[PDB]
Amino acid sequence: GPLGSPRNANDNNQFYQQKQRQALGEQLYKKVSAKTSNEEAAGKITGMILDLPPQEVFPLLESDELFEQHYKEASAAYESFKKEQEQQTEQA
Repeated sequence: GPLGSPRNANDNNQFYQQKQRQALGEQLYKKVSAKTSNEEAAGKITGMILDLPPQEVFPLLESDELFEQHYKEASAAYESFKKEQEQQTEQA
């Protein structure tokens, strides 16, 4: 890394490894939908756990314990939102 590297970058672009950012980040979403492919379900909790930055979320989305806590509060909403989803019911 930038520790033992002779030539250092001029511009500090943190948005370099975008493929990695969405990579582990996607883990946040799939971790929720791990019980179902409910885009409205995991999308609900994902927004809650979306408080952790792209990379800062990686360490969380990879730890079961770290998820349970964060996904905990969001979980309770999981049922309510997935059950009382009277908003996703488009009328004619």
